[PDB]
Amino acid sequence: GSVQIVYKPVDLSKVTSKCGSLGNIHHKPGGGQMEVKSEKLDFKDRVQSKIGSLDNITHVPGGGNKKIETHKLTFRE
Repeated sequence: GSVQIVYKPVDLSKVTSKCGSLGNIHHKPGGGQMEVKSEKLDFKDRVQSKIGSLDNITHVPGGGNKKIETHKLTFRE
C-alpha cells in the first residue's frame, strides 16, 4: 500500500506597478481632545485592541504592491 505525493506547483506570476510623479499630498488633521477611562480589562489569546487612541497616518509608497503565498502539505498515516 504505497503512497506517492508529488507537490510541484509553478508560479511565474508578476505583480507590477508603473507610476509617473507621485506627490502634492497634504494631510492636515484637526487636533483632538480625548478622555479614556478603562476599569477592568481582561484580554487573552491573540487580541488586538485600540481604545481612545488617535492615529494620524500619511503612507505614500512608490509601489506598495504585495504578494502573499502559503503552501501547506499535511500527512496523517
